[PDB]
Amino acid sequence: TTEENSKSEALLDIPMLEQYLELVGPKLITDGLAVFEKMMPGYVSVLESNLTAQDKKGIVEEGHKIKGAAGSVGLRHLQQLGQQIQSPDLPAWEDNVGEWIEEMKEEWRHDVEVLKAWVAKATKK
Repeated sequence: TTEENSKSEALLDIPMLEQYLELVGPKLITDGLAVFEKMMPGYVSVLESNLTAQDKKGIVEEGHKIKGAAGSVGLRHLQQLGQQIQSPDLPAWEDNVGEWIEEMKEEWRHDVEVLKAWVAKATKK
């Protein structure tokens, strides 16, 4: 709705991130995210690895499993990508998946660095 640029709202949760900071602060967001940014590149690596072996069921599980975890740190962009990867049955999904995994990799990081700056900025007002 009259958004034009949702770079800071459609990639991560603004309220969920604001609240999380009102509870544990940047400790939980920085800690949880930390472990994620560490196994983020290793995860996608296995994702494409199974893709060649046609490991659908396996990929789907690692889809809502990883994208879901990151979503907890405010990464809703990835939490959604997987939420859809759980339907490897659509006649257009088996043909859009290629674009799904590609975009996820070249886009998930951005969503993170964004929620991060927010915390270091929403601290005051």
